[PDB]
Amino acid sequence: VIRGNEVSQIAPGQTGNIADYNYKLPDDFTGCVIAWNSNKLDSKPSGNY
Amino acid sequence: YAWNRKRISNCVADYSVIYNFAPFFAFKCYGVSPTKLNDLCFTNVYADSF
Amino acid sequence: PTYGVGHQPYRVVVLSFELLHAPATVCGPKKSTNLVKNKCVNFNFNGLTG
Amino acid sequence: PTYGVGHQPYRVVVLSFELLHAPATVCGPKKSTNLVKNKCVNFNFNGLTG
Ligand SMILES: *[C@@H]1O[C@H](CO)[C@@H](O)[C@H](O)[C@H]1NC(C)=O
Repeated sequence: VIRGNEVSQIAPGQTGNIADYNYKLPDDFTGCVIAWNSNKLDSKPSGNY
Repeated sequence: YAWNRKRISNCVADYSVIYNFAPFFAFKCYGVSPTKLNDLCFTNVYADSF
Repeated sequence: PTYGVGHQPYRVVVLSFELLHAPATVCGPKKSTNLVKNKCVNFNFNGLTG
Repeated sequence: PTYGVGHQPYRVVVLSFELLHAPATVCGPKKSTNLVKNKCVNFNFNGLTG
């Protein structure tokens, strides 16, 4: 589960924060990426920590 | 019709902090890539707001 | 929940497939046909046509 | 209404256009001009320039 800013970073040949230190895809990647909003479950008024 | 231009010069530009300032999806760049804005470096920046 | 649309949580699942010379352990829903030889046919051997 | 963003209803209108193989009936808003002959001009006959 990421923030909606870094959905573009889950792609081959990318740099940033998630692609550099968290989750890096190979350059010869063959597969699919599926991302969907989860505001109903992963969001809390006090703040999901 | 009265869009504002802001003139940016003589500073160090960090483009990874722009993501923390507005909740946008796409950093839609044309001549460059948004992930390479820190390695290469420019001359002048102009910011138009409307 | 009060954040903008670019700060909402997003659930991500990445499905990566091995495309190798190994025998196909997991693959998809196709019905198999009886094998005939010495006859000009169209074959589909583990997903590749000819 | 409690479904997710992928399970919302969507209204779809598909405009199917068929091109200039017949005398034209659907036209955009443009003004015609008097026809002049035996001169080098920039014509526009039913959407094709030259
Ligand atoms: C913009 O400035 C105001 C006050 O100067 C501050 O409260 C607000 O958090 C700033 N916006 C962002 C996105 O930080």
